[PDB]
Amino acid sequence: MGMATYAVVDLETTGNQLDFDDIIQIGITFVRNNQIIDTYHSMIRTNLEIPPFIQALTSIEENMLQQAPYFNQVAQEIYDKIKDCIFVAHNVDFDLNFIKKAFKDCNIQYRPKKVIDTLEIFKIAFPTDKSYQLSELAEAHGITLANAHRADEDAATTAKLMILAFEKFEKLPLDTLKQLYYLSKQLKYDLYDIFFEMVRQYDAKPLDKFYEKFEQIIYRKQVDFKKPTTNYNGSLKSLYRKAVDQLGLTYRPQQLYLAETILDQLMHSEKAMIEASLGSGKSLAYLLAALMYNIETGKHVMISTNTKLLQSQLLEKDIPAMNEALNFKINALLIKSKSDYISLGLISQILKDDTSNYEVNILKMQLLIWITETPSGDIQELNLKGGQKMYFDQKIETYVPARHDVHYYNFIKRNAQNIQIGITNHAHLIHSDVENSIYQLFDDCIVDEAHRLPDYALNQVTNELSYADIKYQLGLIGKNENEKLLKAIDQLEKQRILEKLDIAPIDIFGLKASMNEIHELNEQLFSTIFTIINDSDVYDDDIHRFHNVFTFETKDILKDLHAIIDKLNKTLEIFNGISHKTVKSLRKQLLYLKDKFKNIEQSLKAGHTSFISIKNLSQKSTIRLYVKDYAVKDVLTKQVLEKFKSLIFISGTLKFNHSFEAFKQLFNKDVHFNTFEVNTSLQSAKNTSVFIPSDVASYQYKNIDEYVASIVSYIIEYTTITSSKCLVLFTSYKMMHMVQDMLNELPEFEDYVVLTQQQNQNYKIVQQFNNFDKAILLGTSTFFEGFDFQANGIKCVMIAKLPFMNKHNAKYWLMDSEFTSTFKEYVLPDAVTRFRQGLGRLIRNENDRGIIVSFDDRLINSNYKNFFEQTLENYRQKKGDIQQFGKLLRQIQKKK
DNA sequence: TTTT
Repeated sequence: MGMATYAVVDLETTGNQLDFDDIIQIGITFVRNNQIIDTYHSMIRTNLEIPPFIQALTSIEENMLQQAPYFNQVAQEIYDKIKDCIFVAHNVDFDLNFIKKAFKDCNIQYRPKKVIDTLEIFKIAFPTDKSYQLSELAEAHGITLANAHRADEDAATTAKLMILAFEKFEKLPLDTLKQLYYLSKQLKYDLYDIFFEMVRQYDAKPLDKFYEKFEQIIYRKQVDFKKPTTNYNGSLKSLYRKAVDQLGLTYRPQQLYLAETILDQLMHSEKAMIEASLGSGKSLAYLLAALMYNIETGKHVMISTNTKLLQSQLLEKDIPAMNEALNFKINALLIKSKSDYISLGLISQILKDDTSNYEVNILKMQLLIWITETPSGDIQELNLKGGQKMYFDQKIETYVPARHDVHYYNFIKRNAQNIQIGITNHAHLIHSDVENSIYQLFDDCIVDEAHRLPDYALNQVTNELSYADIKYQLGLIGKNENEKLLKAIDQLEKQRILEKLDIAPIDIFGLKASMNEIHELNEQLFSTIFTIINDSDVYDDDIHRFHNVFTFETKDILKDLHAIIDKLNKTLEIFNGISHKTVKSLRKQLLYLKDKFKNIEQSLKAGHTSFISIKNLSQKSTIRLYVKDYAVKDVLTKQVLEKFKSLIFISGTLKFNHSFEAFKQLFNKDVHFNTFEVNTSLQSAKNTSVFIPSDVASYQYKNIDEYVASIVSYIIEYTTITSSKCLVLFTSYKMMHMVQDMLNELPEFEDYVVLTQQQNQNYKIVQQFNNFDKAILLGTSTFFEGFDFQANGIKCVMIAKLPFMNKHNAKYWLMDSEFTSTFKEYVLPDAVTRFRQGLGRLIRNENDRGIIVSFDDRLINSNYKNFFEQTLENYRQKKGDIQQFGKLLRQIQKKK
């Protein structure tokens, strides 16, 4: 057989409708022996108008197609070249179907014997990649993607990657065989044939990257860490000086003060709470103190972070920059929970047969290539999503490790002494000891943005019962004698009857009827909850994503739970006194469902706080039932305060009144802390200004109309006087939408793109400075923290209403029983921290200046005002009519 | 002494 030729094809069309759209460009790259041997390209002339969206996507104008030929002519020529070449494409259904139609209209029948989809190939070959879009993948692996949206590179770069895959597929022999068998169940795509060919023409050699292989899995032995550190033979003041000298920054004394305070607390066994508003310079101080602890006969130091942008900044930039200055690199690693790391239990996953799940099968193949390249084993390296994510999570939860299975989490424990600088996330920090046992070898930690630590605790303090999870679990068992597990049981009984296996009678009939009954019992449970939702008071969430019911009776819910648990138990009894693997599996799964119900039942019987969530008020299939199984003060103490010898709470906002007693009350044992305040406020306090309008009415949910009208009046005045950016932080989804509607209609906001907050993927923040430097009106609800305001002009932050929480918020519902005065001990402190957070979102560089506008009158006519005007002490305040506001803006703009 |  002559070696196969690959026709890697890409098409540009007038659209995505096969019956109505024409091919306007075709590109083909021919690959043989992992080398590009030839290319074909042709613009194709159509009589259809090219929609402007397609012209913008492909850069193909109509004038370019006037000298191009119609498909008929090229059709005859093209077919000859690809009629004996394996058809390849990225998402091959598109190209293959369009080419098949265009050939058919020319009386040509194209039926490529072998079809290949690169998208499958790239998923398997490149699992760790965050995207499989061609441009991002090509830049991902150093391929010159050049101009995108072209049938040329889309045929060339795909081919180059296809090559890179085939080049990558040169691994241990038996391994290629594993993927061959797996491929048989992937799709009509005959990539199994491709792997088979490689199996025949395979060249054998051994590698040492894998010192050994686990069972029938091969793995890249994890490279351990060393201890590279040179004593600075000096104090950190000198080190800070030496560093800033090479970094070429400024010698900010307050930044150094922070590093010294952190190091002092770390050197001793002292717990402390530091409040720092350093202008984006905390990262260096933190690491400097850690590596200084290191040089000073110090040990491993941990650092949790509320977001991950800071994590990367210090991990992918600051540490490298310090490496050259220090002349050595202190090994640093992103510490995660045990579940995050992968075990070699993949062999169990390999054994399981799931032909139906095209994804689960691809997951097996992806994991095989991944375990050969991953250096950490973090299961999150792969973008686990959809059924793949659901399956893996279930497997990782039901996994019973044994026989000295190698877990990549143990790597962290072995190199813990060498990693004296380790980073984590607040979410991981609060995880259970059984999942965070590495902390036993990490007794010093510095928490950043610890004001958010209570919020994370609230998320990891509840358990849930979702219709989807029960549906998936029930499906795993099966409904008929031809469905998954139930089918396996039928075969076992058939064998006992015919093959005369030495197995006790298996009542498949009873099991099927039993599982059907369990399904109806489940429907009754969610039907009961849905009836409660309709017969009870329902409160929408702020982001208007879900609707929650808090006050309800759990009587009927518990009755339905009891019945389903009992039926599940009876079903399990039928298969008691048994040992066959199939029935042992069925027993494990059934017991798993039984515990998913019995746990929630136990929590409701224990009097735990519970609430109902529903995503769509019409579909009972979106119902979730939450129960509070822990206390958040409890979690914050047992899992953080009592787990570290030297805790150090660092956050810009940590004090209500003028003490930290409010942040400290979130802990149980009254433990002595050290309070420090590095203000670093400097010019900011004066560069900034505050305005409290006196011509705005009292905020009332009764008539939000006049309030939003006043708010849009102020946005008008500001924007007409100074053509700069503006940021409004609302508390009402309704208010945010109401103002944006008005802003869009008003003619004054033409040439002023308004941006709003979306439930997920809030990337509109970038658009603020995306050529919209003089025209932006970002309206948000809960982004008071995590925003950088960079603008070439005056900055304005408008606080529509004080950031309070309603008594019907999940947070309040799960905290009211943990505070004597929730308002004075939780909601009020929270509002102050949230309000001051937005205030800090105005000034970041003292080079430029800005204004803050606050409309809520409570700041001047409420009893708790003192708490809020405490947050504006370093600022200068002015109250008056919009005209006073106009005069103010002009003065600041004309400050020249 | 809170809110759509």
